[PDB]
Amino acid sequence: MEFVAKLFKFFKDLLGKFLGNN
Repeated sequence: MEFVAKLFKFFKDLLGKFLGNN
């Protein structure tokens, strides 16, 4: 499920670009 993991990681990183990574 590496493809699905990469999808979630991409959107988490996008969220972090506006809201931080905490």
